[PDB]
Amino acid sequence: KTAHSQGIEGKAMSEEWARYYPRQFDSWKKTKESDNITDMLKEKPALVVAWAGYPFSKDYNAPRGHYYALQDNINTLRTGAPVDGKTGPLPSACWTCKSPDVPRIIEQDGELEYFTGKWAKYGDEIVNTIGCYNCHDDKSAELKSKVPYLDRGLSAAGFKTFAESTHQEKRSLVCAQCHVEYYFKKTEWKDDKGVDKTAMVVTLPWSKGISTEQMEAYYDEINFADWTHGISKTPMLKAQHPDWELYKTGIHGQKGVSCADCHMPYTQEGAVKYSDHKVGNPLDNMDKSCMNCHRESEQKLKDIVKQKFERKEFLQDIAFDNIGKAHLETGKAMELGATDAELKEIRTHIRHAQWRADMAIAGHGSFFHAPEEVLRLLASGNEEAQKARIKLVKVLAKYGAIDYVAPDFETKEKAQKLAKVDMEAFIAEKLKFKQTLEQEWKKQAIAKGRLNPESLKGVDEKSSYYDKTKK
Amino acid sequence: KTAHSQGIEGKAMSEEWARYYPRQFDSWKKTKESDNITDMLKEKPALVVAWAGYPFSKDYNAPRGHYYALQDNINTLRTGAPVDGKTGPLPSACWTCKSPDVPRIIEQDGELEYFTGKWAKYGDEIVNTIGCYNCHDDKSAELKSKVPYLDRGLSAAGFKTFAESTHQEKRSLVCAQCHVEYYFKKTEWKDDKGVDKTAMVVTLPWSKGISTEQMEAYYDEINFADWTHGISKTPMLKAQHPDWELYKTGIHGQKGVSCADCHMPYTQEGAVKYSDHKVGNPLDNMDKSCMNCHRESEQKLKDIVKQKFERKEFLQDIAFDNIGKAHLETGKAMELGATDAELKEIRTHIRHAQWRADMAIAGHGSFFHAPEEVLRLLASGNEEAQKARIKLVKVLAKYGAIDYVAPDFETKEKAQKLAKVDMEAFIAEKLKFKQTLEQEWKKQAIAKGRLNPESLKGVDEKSSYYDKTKK
Ligand code: HEM
Ligand code: HEM
Ligand code: HEM
Ligand code: HEM
Ligand code: HEM
Ligand code: HEM
Ligand code: HEM
Ligand code: HEM
Ligand code: HEM
Ligand code: HEM
Ligand SMILES: O=S([O-])[O-]
Ligand SMILES: O=S([O-])[O-]
Ligand SMILES: [Ca+2]
Ligand SMILES: [Ca+2]
Ligand SMILES: [Y+2]
Ligand SMILES: [Y+2]
Ligand SMILES: [Y+2]
Ligand SMILES: [Y+2]
Ligand SMILES: [Y+2]
Repeated sequence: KTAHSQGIEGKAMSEEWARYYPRQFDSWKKTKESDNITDMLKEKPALVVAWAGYPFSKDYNAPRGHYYALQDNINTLRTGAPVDGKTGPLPSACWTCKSPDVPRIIEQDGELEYFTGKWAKYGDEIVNTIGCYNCHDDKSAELKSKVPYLDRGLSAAGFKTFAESTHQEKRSLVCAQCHVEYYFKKTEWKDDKGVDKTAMVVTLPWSKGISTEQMEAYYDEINFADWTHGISKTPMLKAQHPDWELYKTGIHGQKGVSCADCHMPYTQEGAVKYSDHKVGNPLDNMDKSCMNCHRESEQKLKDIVKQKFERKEFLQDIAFDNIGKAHLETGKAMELGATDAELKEIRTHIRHAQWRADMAIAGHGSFFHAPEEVLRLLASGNEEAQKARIKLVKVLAKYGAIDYVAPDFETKEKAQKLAKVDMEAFIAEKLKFKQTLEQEWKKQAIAKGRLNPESLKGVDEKSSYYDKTKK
Repeated sequence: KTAHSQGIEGKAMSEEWARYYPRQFDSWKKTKESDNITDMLKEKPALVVAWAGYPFSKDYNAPRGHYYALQDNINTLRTGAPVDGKTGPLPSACWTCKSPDVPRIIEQDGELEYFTGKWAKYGDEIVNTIGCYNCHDDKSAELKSKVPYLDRGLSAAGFKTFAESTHQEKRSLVCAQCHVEYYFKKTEWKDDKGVDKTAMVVTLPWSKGISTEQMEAYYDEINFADWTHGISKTPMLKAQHPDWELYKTGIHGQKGVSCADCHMPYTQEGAVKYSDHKVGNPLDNMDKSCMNCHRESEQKLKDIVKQKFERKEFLQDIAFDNIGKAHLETGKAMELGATDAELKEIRTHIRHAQWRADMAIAGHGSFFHAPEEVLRLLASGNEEAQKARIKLVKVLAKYGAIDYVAPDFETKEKAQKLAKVDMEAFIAEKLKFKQTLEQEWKKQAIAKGRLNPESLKGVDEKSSYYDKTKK
């Protein structure tokens, strides 16, 4: 039993847990150190063509420290510029994996109500970032999954629920509350007062299993599309950080090595063992993260990972180049008057190509977590994309355009022009929101006592569209 | 110093070494146990289209035990049906990696003379299979490379020579005398008696380095082709078992684990350590071959290898399907009258596609030795093949044939018809050779005392074209 056996008042605010766990609080806060913004649309402008007609063609950066998750949610152009709790492009579900205020609100209002409405609905309530309460019971301090969709997905794919799993299983599943692929399943429901509502509910596409191909069958069976492509009008699927599913999968996952083993390694101090809560890049910390199970140099091992990264880049760039070309060639065929029936098989190829390639690259550690599956997926994706292009040559031929050359998209600017993204307009609208409604959120939350301004230190210094310089 | 410090009379005949090393002799002979013939043209008839116009479109089986190497050389349809020492399709170099009689003849007649003439030249001389004298000095019993091309290649690629290497390096290099990619470099020379000769000399394509792409540049720079494709008339490159180069490469090679560690593991008996000379499949022997360095089950580890194999199959089948189609589409474009200039870029793509995919699959353990490089290569190959096909669609369009569908090649029979291989004729001609000149070889060698008929026990019971049933 703990020094807080009856619970913690203000549990959602990680700082409340500091009185019991100063060591874990101090390392947890250090993810403030991972403050770099890598604009992935800038590195990989092919992704803009890929995501044409979708919010990720606006703004898409690489992950940084958990210290930034809530602010990044607010900052991304993907969440747009709500003017109140009923406006803005995105639903309430976008909060789900960013805040210990999520379980707080779910446990107070119910899952369906939580998943009902606009992201802006909870702006002055969902104010704390990735916190102790996302992973830990506030009485026992035991690892807990705080989100019901995870057990739902687990069961569906035949795994044990969180409660049913081993401790070593749990040390990965806590991560898997967030670090998995999801879709929003539009859900009709009735409240306590009898009103008709519609919830958009986080759903793990795991009921045929956790492989890319099994999820592909899942989505195909239900004829699901995340968006209709802005250039090719293909019914598209978006992969988002299938980190756990692919880790599963890979030799370390197979061997039973948990996420926490590399990302939260132990420091022994006599009778007391302590987990590093500074979740970051394990290569920054190889003695503790790797060298319990690996003999031989840090350096050789860092070089082996670099080599994996470069193999992944190689196949990634190929796949997304042919994916991009295929979308563009398809838009061209459309302009020339080619029919839906004439393009249906092409579009199915593009949908599958991109599903597989996105599933490979959407988890930023997968190139390491499951290198062979990653390469196999990117190679499989590219093959679908190439089959699309061979068929496209013929369709273009049929309409007099066999010599058509898809435009280039080697810069983010050129790519966003093709995708018809008025980023400037979006940034302007965004800043206005940050300057007005965002500050009203943070002011109100601080007044209500839901937010401690200590947690805002350097959290809002950078985004893909500004950089004050300091974070 | 050894019990044979002055050398061994009849060193080429491994049985001569038995008086000193009964334990190693007994396990060495046990590779007679690996007697299965897997006709790879039957499993993978796409390889017939790939090798159209080349001997491997006749006969190509998977490796079996070293006990069979010399007889398989004699049996393969690739060596055809010489009627004497000046006939038959293939040169003397085909003996090089099959027999301890090779170093014997090189050391007696010189490298250039050895490499001068037809394979049939040495039929009654090269009569012992893979023997102690291929790897061991007959005075010290120390590991030795017996072939000068290996050090030549080693130096060229910047590695230490055999003599310069560590013992653990040597325990892989002994294998690398044979288990590497090679080409025959036509070489003009003058003998002792002043006559003009031409040697076809085994050359490691390693002077730009040992990567697939480095060898590709090697061959491109010299405008080298192994054959001109029988269907597409592409200048082709043949990969042959780049086992060492790819192992190099892979995590085990990187970590310094030698071929001998898995393939020739140790048995400790007090003061005495003994290497298993039965070179075979290490999964048959996992306690000794794997479980010194791996904790956890044999079974999980066997399952992990199976999974690698199936990923390799998946990308292999894709690549060789598009390679096959590309050759066929190219032959079709030729029939319609397309020009060399119109096909040059296509052909370059096909040459590179197949070079890379063949380099991936030509070493039968590479899917395990270097799984990530294997997948990356097959994915790279397929991409070249797909680029070829997109360009081909246009060339076919230009000649009225945009709707052309390449024939299928899903059986060896169908594939050999397309490749114009009269296998029946070849088999008939072969049997005649085995029934006459082959038996004269073996009779004469046994008379001269170069061959002990004990070594022929069950060695000639099977091939791709007969099976007496017993081996
Ligand atoms: C111990 C289990 C977890 C592991 C191993 C893990 C791993 C990581 C890593 C390595 C990063 C990037 C950090 C960096 O750039 O150095 C990251 C970022 C992120 N993680 Fe986790 N994580 C875990 C738990 C969670 C949970 C439970 C959630 C959801 C509540 C979550 C949501 C996020 C988000 C939203 C980001 C991006 C943050 C940003 O860019 O601002 N993670 N995680
Ligand atoms: C559409 C609603 C959502 C929005 C607008 C949103 C926003 C973001 C942003 C801005 C990032 C930082 C990197 C980037 O710029 O992309 C991020 C990363 C992340 N998000 Fe979300 N999020 C949404 C839904 C979700 C959900 C439902 C989950 C969990 C089931 C989740 C989990 C994560 C995780 C684990 C990362 C870090 C790993 C990575 O980025 O690859 N997010 N999200
Ligand atoms: C400041 C907030 C946090 C506090 C006060 C806290 C507290 C603790 C404590 C007391 C332990 C046990 C001792 C130890 O291993 O150090 C622990 C371990 C652990 N925590 Fe946290 N934690 C926090 C944040 C988080 C979050 C957000 C996650 C999930 C993403 C998480 C996941 C884990 C994991 C996986 C272990 C390993 C436990 C084991 O080995 O069984 N922690 N934490
Ligand atoms: C399912 C459990 C795991 C999760 C959720 C997880 C999460 C992640 C994330 C989000 C990243 C991207 C970091 C970034 O670029 O922002 C990453 C990378 C990485 N992870 Fe994991 N990881 C898990 C398991 C593991 C394990 C078991 C290991 C070691 C065996 C490991 C080691 C690494 C390494 C070496 C990288 C690349 C370095 C980096 O980019 O940070 N991870 N992981
Ligand atoms: C970020 C730190 C780590 C790095 C960079 C790393 C690196 C590697 C690499 C490159 C492999 C080869 C597998 C492949 O091709 O993907 C491997 C295998 C393996 N690693 Fe890790 N690893 C790390 C952490 C760990 C930890 C914490 C454990 C133990 C709990 C572990 C145990 C293993 C095991 C058991 C294998 C399978 C090979 C074997 O049986 O020894 N690793 N690791
Ligand atoms: C210790 C170093 C070596 C290793 C690890 C090795 C490995 C192997 C393996 C695993 C096989 C297939 C056996 C089976 O089917 O179970 C094989 C076959 C073969 N090896 Fe080696 N080998 C080595 C040395 C050599 C040498 C020095 C030569 C050349 C003189 C050679 C030439 C061959 C040939 C020609 C075959 C195919 C034989 C046939 O199908 O009849 N190997 N080797
Ligand atoms: C063109 C001349 C040659 C011929 C006719 C020939 C014949 C054969 C045959 C019949 C096999 C058994 C498997 C099969 O049916 O393909 C084989 C395998 C093998 N040969 Fe050759 N050989 C030649 C040149 C070479 C050379 C020069 C080397 C060494 C530098 C070599 C090394 C090997 C090795 C290591 C294998 C077993 C590995 C594998 O087959 O993938 N061979 N060869
Ligand atoms: C019947 C013929 C052979 C005999 C009598 C023989 C003899 C021996 C002896 C006495 C040893 C040292 C003790 C031991 O480790 O068992 C040895 C080891 C070894 N032999 Fe052989 N050998 C034969 C065939 C071969 C062949 C054809 C190869 C090459 C393909 C080969 C490669 C090796 C290797 C790699 C070792 C390991 C030595 C070490 O660990 O340093 N042997 N052999
Ligand atoms: C360059 C050194 C090596 C050579 C020349 C070599 C040779 C080969 C050959 C020719 C095969 C194909 C067997 C067949 O299907 O006929 C093979 C497969 C295999 N080798 Fe190696 N090998 C080497 C290194 C290693 C090492 C270091 C390991 C273990 C770490 C290993 C383990 C295996 C395994 C598990 C297979 C697949 C099982 C099989 O098909 O026999 N090899 N090797
Ligand atoms: C045929 C028997 C063996 C099998 C089936 C096997 C299997 C594996 C596998 C699957 C990996 C993961 C790397 C990958 O993805 O390719 C690995 C890594 C590794 N193996 Fe092996 N292996 C064998 C023999 C050996 C031996 C004899 C040694 C030691 C001399 C060894 C030492 C290692 C090392 C050092 C790693 C790197 C991961 C680590 O650092 O632990 N293996 N092995
Ligand atoms: O948008 S979040 O799922 O990465
Ligand atoms: O023909 S031999 O090089 O496998
Ligand atoms: Ca999704
Ligand atoms: Ca070659
Ligand atoms: Y308190
Ligand atoms: Y990062
Ligand atoms: Y004797
Ligand atoms: Y075999
Ligand atoms: Y691997």
